[PDB]
Amino acid sequence: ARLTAYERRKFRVRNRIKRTGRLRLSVFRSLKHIYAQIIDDEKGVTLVSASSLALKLKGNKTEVARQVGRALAEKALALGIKQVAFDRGPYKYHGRVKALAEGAREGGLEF
Amino acid sequence: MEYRLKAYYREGEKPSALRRAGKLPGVMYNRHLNRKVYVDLVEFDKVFRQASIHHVIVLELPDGQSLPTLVRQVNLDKRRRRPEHVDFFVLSDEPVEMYVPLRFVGTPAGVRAGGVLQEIHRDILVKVSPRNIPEFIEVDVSGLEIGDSLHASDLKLPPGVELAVSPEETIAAVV
Amino acid sequence: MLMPRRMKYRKQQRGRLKGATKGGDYVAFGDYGLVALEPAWITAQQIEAARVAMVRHFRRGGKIFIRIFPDKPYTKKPLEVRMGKGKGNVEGYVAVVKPGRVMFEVAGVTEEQAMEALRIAGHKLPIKTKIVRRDAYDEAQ
Amino acid sequence: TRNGRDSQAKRLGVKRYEGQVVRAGNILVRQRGTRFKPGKNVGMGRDFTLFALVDGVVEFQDRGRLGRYVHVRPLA
RNA sequence: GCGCUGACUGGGGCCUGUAGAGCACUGAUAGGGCUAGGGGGCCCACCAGCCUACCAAACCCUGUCAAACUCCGAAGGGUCCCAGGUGGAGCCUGGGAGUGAGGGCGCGAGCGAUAACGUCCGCGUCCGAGCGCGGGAACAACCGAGACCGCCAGCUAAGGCCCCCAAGUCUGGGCUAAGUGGUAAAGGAUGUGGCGCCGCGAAGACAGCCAGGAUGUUGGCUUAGAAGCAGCCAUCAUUUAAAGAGUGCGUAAUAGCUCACUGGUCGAGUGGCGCCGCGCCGAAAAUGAUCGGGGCUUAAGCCCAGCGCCGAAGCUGCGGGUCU
RNA sequence: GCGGUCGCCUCCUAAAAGGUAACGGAGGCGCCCAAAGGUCCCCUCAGGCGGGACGGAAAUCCGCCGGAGAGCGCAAGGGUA
RNA sequence: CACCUCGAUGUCGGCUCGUCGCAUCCUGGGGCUGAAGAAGGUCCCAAGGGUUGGGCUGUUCGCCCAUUAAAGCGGCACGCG
RNA sequence: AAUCCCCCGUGCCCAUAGCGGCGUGGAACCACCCGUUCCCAUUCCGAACACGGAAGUGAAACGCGCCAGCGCCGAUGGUACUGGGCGGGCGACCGCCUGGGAGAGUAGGUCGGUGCGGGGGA
RNA sequence: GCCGAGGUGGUGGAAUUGGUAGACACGCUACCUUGAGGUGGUAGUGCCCAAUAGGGCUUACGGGUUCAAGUCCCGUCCUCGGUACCA
Ligand SMILES: [Mg+2]
Ligand SMILES: [Mg+2]
Ligand SMILES: [Mg+2]
Ligand SMILES: [Mg+2]
Ligand SMILES: [Mg+2]
Ligand SMILES: [Mg+2]
Ligand SMILES: [Mg+2]
Ligand SMILES: [Mg+2]
Ligand SMILES: [Mg+2]
Ligand SMILES: [Mg+2]
Ligand SMILES: [Mg+2]
Ligand SMILES: [Mg+2]
Ligand SMILES: [Mg+2]
Ligand SMILES: [Mg+2]
Ligand SMILES: [Mg+2]
Ligand SMILES: [Mg+2]
Ligand SMILES: [Mg+2]
Ligand SMILES: [Mg+2]
Ligand SMILES: [Mg+2]
Ligand SMILES: [Mg+2]
Ligand SMILES: [Mg+2]
Ligand SMILES: [Mg+2]
Ligand SMILES: [Mg+2]
Ligand SMILES: [Mg+2]
Ligand SMILES: [Mg+2]
Ligand SMILES: [Mg+2]
Ligand SMILES: [Mg+2]
Ligand SMILES: [Mg+2]
Ligand SMILES: [Mg+2]
Ligand SMILES: [Mg+2]
Ligand SMILES: [Mg+2]
Ligand SMILES: [Mg+2]
Ligand SMILES: [Mg+2]
Ligand SMILES: [Mg+2]
Ligand SMILES: [Mg+2]
Ligand SMILES: [Mg+2]
Ligand SMILES: [Mg+2]
Ligand SMILES: [Mg+2]
Ligand SMILES: [Mg+2]
Ligand SMILES: [Mg+2]
Ligand SMILES: [Mg+2]
Ligand SMILES: [Mg+2]
Ligand SMILES: [Mg+2]
Ligand SMILES: [Mg+2]
Ligand SMILES: [Mg+2]
Ligand SMILES: [Mg+2]
Ligand SMILES: [Mg+2]
Ligand SMILES: [Mg+2]
Ligand SMILES: [Mg+2]
Ligand SMILES: [Mg+2]
Ligand SMILES: [Mg+2]
Ligand SMILES: [Mg+2]
Ligand SMILES: [Mg+2]
Ligand SMILES: [Mg+2]
Ligand SMILES: [Mg+2]
Ligand SMILES: [Mg+2]
Ligand SMILES: [Mg+2]
Ligand SMILES: [Mg+2]
Ligand SMILES: [Mg+2]
Ligand SMILES: [Mg+2]
Ligand SMILES: [Mg+2]
Ligand SMILES: [Mg+2]
Ligand SMILES: [Mg+2]
Ligand SMILES: [Mg+2]
Ligand SMILES: [Mg+2]
Ligand SMILES: [Mg+2]
Ligand SMILES: [Mg+2]
Ligand SMILES: [Mg+2]
Ligand SMILES: [Mg+2]
Ligand SMILES: [Mg+2]
Ligand SMILES: [Mg+2]
Ligand SMILES: [Mg+2]
Ligand SMILES: [Mg+2]
Ligand SMILES: [Mg+2]
Ligand SMILES: [Mg+2]
Ligand SMILES: [Mg+2]
Ligand SMILES: [Mg+2]
Ligand SMILES: [Mg+2]
Ligand SMILES: [Mg+2]
Ligand SMILES: [Mg+2]
Ligand SMILES: [Mg+2]
Ligand SMILES: [Mg+2]
Ligand SMILES: [Mg+2]
Ligand SMILES: [Mg+2]
Ligand SMILES: [Mg+2]
Ligand SMILES: [Mg+2]
Ligand SMILES: [Mg+2]
Ligand SMILES: [Mg+2]
Ligand SMILES: [Mg+2]
Ligand SMILES: [Mg+2]
Ligand SMILES: [Mg+2]
Ligand SMILES: [Mg+2]
Ligand SMILES: [Mg+2]
Ligand SMILES: [Mg+2]
Ligand SMILES: [Mg+2]
Ligand SMILES: [Mg+2]
Ligand SMILES: [Mg+2]
Ligand SMILES: [Mg+2]
Ligand SMILES: [Mg+2]
Repeated sequence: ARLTAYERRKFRVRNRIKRTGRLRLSVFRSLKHIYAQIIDDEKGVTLVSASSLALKLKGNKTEVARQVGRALAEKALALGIKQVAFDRGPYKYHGRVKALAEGAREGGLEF
Repeated sequence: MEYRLKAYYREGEKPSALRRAGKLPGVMYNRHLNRKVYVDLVEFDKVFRQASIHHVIVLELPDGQSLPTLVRQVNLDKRRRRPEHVDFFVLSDEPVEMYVPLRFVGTPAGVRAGGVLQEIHRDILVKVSPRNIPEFIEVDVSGLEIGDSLHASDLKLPPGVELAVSPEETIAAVV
Repeated sequence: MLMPRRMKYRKQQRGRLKGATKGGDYVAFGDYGLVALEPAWITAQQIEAARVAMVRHFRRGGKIFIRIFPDKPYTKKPLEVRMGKGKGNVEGYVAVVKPGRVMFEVAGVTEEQAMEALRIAGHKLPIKTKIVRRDAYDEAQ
Repeated sequence: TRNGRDSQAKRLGVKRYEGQVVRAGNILVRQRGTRFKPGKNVGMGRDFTLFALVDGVVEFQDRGRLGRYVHVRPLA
């Protein structure tokens, strides 16, 4: 069994994003935590990091997400970065993935 | 069982020329070294007829040395089916891979007078120690039976080492 | 005589014969063989006449091999006609044979016998030939 | 004869080679399938036709498993 | 008018899927192996059912083929950049055209018959328009060479240097005996000169020449008799240095002869397989024969080396013309 | 003349850019689809073996194996999970 | 095939007159024979000469009658208006 | 921040990183897991998707190692072919010079390498 | 002389798309039937040692192909449709 709905859906949505040219607001979410990474392709380089497992916070992971959401803005917007795309990878734009995006407010956005 | 050759060294000189001068181009190689040489065609032929990638050639060669080499490929030009380049493989202390003749021994093998000898492979690929090198291999069983088959693990297999893949293959049958 | 059943395309160009025997080429089934010295198209009806000549001079045992096969469609107009309007028409099949190739090749017979058969068999061919035995060199595999 | 037909040669192929200077618009490759894929600053039309999106120069990229790519690296 | 951009060349990048090869796909395909099911041949007719001397899928080995197959893939070619390249180069605008029947050759293919001074394309070339010059006996396109004019000067190219016919009857070393050269093949042959492998051979072979040939016997079978010598055969076995119930004659089945066999003599090589060079046969057409001719045989032929010379309208020297 | 052909697409011929001929080798078009169109979200085939009432080579189902040999309205090619 | 000839190279057969080739029909000379002799078969040499008259059909060709040493095959613009 | 080890992200190279066998890892990360109230869900199924949680497990997955049976990569010689230049054969085709030079196969090689960013260590 | 088809028991003739015969027919012999026959119905019947069993020979004749040939390949004779300058 080569490649999986996971790996597939992952490329599918992520490949489209990488065409538009913008900086990528990649979102990896785990069972316990949710992390966020602003990457620049063609330079193969990350610019602004913002995890929850790095901000040692907890209590309802939909609300944690938004926090690490707003956390990403602050750190980033202070580096000039304003406009970006927003990955979303394998995750449907919903719950804590949608939450973090809604948190990414106070920083460029359009999402 | 022991065959002497001779040899020389190559660097320049077009193989075309050597060829013209009765000499037969060729390379000498193994895990450690690789160098181009040339034998004498008239000489080499005499040896290889009997040698024949089955037995070991010692290869004299200035340098006074005497190198344990099997012949692992003979390129002969199709137009005259004569050889045009030999490449000699030199042995060291590490199990090699080779072809060993198959002394079809026994008899008409069961149901005698008669049956079918069914000759498949006058050789066989074996991973063996460069030290002990079987001159051939006894292939008897008894024999034998009618419509049977000596696979491969049924064969003698002297204290060389073992087979070379192909656990199950013809080698014997009567029909 | 001897044609290849089911063909993707009937009627094929003709190409040249500058080759030198793709291979081949080194005997691989019998004790003796007939090798092609010249390039030619060998006709199924030429092969069948070479085969028979041997099985015949072998009492009936015997053990040919042939090794060449007529897969090339040979065409030819209906004569008494002029160029243009379709192509040949197919009147048989040939095997392409450049020098080096081993045709036929026999086994399970004496030498003064196999060699006499191969000679006969050779007279049925439009090219010059050569009889071989098979030594180490042949064991090219 | 039942044959005799054929169609007009479609003059397909690459139109700009690597290290050639192009301009926004210049079509860079005419092809049937996606023999080449649109890289950086390279669009592709409904007939799979690759063209410069901006001015600059032409460079090719063989991403093996990922196929071959035509990029228009700017300079404008 | 612009003016170094031109063909061609060097370096560099990118594009390609042919030559070759390959069998991984599409098909074709030799042999063997192992096995779907059938041919079957059949037990039943309830499961069934055993075997494969025809298939034959796949699968595995060993082998191969393909313009419309490709896991591969040169050389080359295309294009852009940077350089060289001043050329009856390039580019731009315009005036005048003619051509739109090509042909031979080389190379690459298709058609054709691996026919045509055939036909159709491709890339080159020449003739076309160089039917001007030299060579090729003669001959548009094969070789040499691009003819502005004059010279009773020189060097050369192809090709030549016995005579027609300018320059070697030049120097070496080999080959050929056919007039080969002055040709046409499969195939064939103690032609001749070389190279090589093998068999036997001073325990003495190979030629010849001496010596002897069984014996139960007719071998039996067939069969008046086949007694080796009608035939079918069972073709014995002994003995011997050594003779096959006998290879050929003989043949009223006999007689007699003779041979494969061993001994002796003589004594030295002898028999076979390849390989190359040059020749030989294969080889019959119509008006008069011939390599262009005469003529040529350690060459006036063929191969390998050399040194010179002859040789064009090419090149040079001298003078001249015209254009730029 | 008779016959065949006449425009368009695909493949080869075509000599690895483009192009390239013959009464050269083979096929196809003269439509079609209001969803077979746009976008967003999900999903991944064909086969092969084993398993499972009526199910049989093949209807639907479960298991493993399966990089594409499936599919993409129709020819061929290129393309494509 | 379409190369000279369409500002013309008259086209079958016969007659006449030949001439040449030899892959020889007869006659001469041979080898082999499954050649007793005689008579044949088959192959080799040999082109000097010879190679009939009729019926039918425009015919060439062919069938046929009567013979013969034999009733030869071809080329010469299917020789020759 | 330096160097380094492990882990989670995300790239790039695009099989030497792959298949398969074996062995390892749960403190931390990750997964599975525990539930289906709530957002949201499955043409049926909380399998997926999704949320809220965390007792348990590294069985599955994933990560990291080892093994060359397969897969993949693969010289060096030597050829085939061929720019260009010359010869040869009635041809079908063949040979020489000078440059370029595969394919198969042989020797071998390989069960990854690395960029940026995190979390945890030394 | 030239291309294609076919030659079968005493007669007519089928299997002719690859696998074990000289079918069902008309004779002919016996049997049923009839007073006896004809017709019709059984069964023998290509050939030869065969009580049957079963050996072996048959597809115009001869020679090869294949494991197997009435069939595919040729050769001779027989026959049927064709068909042979030339302007
Ligand atoms: Mg090969
Ligand atoms: Mg055309
Ligand atoms: Mg086309
Ligand atoms: Mg490439
Ligand atoms: Mg310049
Ligand atoms: Mg140019
Ligand atoms: Mg250049
Ligand atoms: Mg390729
Ligand atoms: Mg090829
Ligand atoms: Mg294949
Ligand atoms: Mg296949
Ligand atoms: Mg097979
Ligand atoms: Mg090809
Ligand atoms: Mg193609
Ligand atoms: Mg490669
Ligand atoms: Mg170039
Ligand atoms: Mg270039
Ligand atoms: Mg310049
Ligand atoms: Mg000009
Ligand atoms: Mg102009
Ligand atoms: Mg004008
Ligand atoms: Mg015109
Ligand atoms: Mg024209
Ligand atoms: Mg033309
Ligand atoms: Mg021209
Ligand atoms: Mg031309
Ligand atoms: Mg000419
Ligand atoms: Mg040439
Ligand atoms: Mg020609
Ligand atoms: Mg022409
Ligand atoms: Mg030329
Ligand atoms: Mg003209
Ligand atoms: Mg001229
Ligand atoms: Mg000119
Ligand atoms: Mg003239
Ligand atoms: Mg002239
Ligand atoms: Mg002349
Ligand atoms: Mg001339
Ligand atoms: Mg001039
Ligand atoms: Mg001049
Ligand atoms: Mg001079
Ligand atoms: Mg000269
Ligand atoms: Mg002369
Ligand atoms: Mg003179
Ligand atoms: Mg002299
Ligand atoms: Mg001399
Ligand atoms: Mg003697
Ligand atoms: Mg006696
Ligand atoms: Mg002369
Ligand atoms: Mg002057
Ligand atoms: Mg001027
Ligand atoms: Mg018409
Ligand atoms: Mg092209
Ligand atoms: Mg399935
Ligand atoms: Mg199933
Ligand atoms: Mg099932
Ligand atoms: Mg497809
Ligand atoms: Mg399609
Ligand atoms: Mg396709
Ligand atoms: Mg496709
Ligand atoms: Mg004409
Ligand atoms: Mg013409
Ligand atoms: Mg006139
Ligand atoms: Mg006139
Ligand atoms: Mg004769
Ligand atoms: Mg006579
Ligand atoms: Mg007589
Ligand atoms: Mg006589
Ligand atoms: Mg004569
Ligand atoms: Mg009349
Ligand atoms: Mg007459
Ligand atoms: Mg008539
Ligand atoms: Mg008469
Ligand atoms: Mg006459
Ligand atoms: Mg005529
Ligand atoms: Mg006339
Ligand atoms: Mg008149
Ligand atoms: Mg007349
Ligand atoms: Mg990671
Ligand atoms: Mg790969
Ligand atoms: Mg693994
Ligand atoms: Mg464990
Ligand atoms: Mg694991
Ligand atoms: Mg624990
Ligand atoms: Mg814990
Ligand atoms: Mg585990
Ligand atoms: Mg894990
Ligand atoms: Mg390789
Ligand atoms: Mg190499
Ligand atoms: Mg290679
Ligand atoms: Mg290792
Ligand atoms: Mg860190
Ligand atoms: Mg009967
Ligand atoms: Mg009564
Ligand atoms: Mg009564
Ligand atoms: Mg009565
Ligand atoms: Mg009665
Ligand atoms: Mg018959
Ligand atoms: Mg017969």
